[PDB]
Amino acid sequence: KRMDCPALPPGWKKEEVIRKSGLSAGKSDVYYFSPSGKKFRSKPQLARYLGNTVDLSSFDFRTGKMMP
Amino acid sequence: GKRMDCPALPPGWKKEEVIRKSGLSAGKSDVYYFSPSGKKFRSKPQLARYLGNTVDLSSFDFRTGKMM
DNA sequence: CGGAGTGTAGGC
DNA sequence: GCCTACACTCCG
Repeated sequence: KRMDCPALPPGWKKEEVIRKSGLSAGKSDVYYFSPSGKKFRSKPQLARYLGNTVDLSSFDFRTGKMMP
Repeated sequence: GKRMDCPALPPGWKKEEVIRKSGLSAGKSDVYYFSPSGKKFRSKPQLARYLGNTVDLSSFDFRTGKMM
């Protein structure tokens, strides 16, 4: 599932992957992809990439949604 | 490279550490193991399978070659 | 040597 | 005790 993520700029996509095994079996990891395709696995990695082009203070990494 | 006797596995067992010379993981290493026959092992689950019940590798640290 | 998938420390 | 964030494995 490579989903657009409306609350980021155009081209940015979100993907949620189910862990198949280990002690976190059934938990999920959320990945984001830039228009170029670079993969991001956290909020600060995403903030380091984006800088002041986007405010991410209210941005929920898990859901891809801004939190009012 | 250098196979050095790994005193924590049965006798005849050699370890070898090989530095990655470039790319993103430049300067990390892969650790390899050799049986007496000289089969190369690249992981802890593969080493466990070859050995099964004959050796308890639960406390075995694959990277260092020591117990834990 | 890469990198998807899992381990796991530390903040909470 | 749970989650975030990123290190590390393992096998291609």
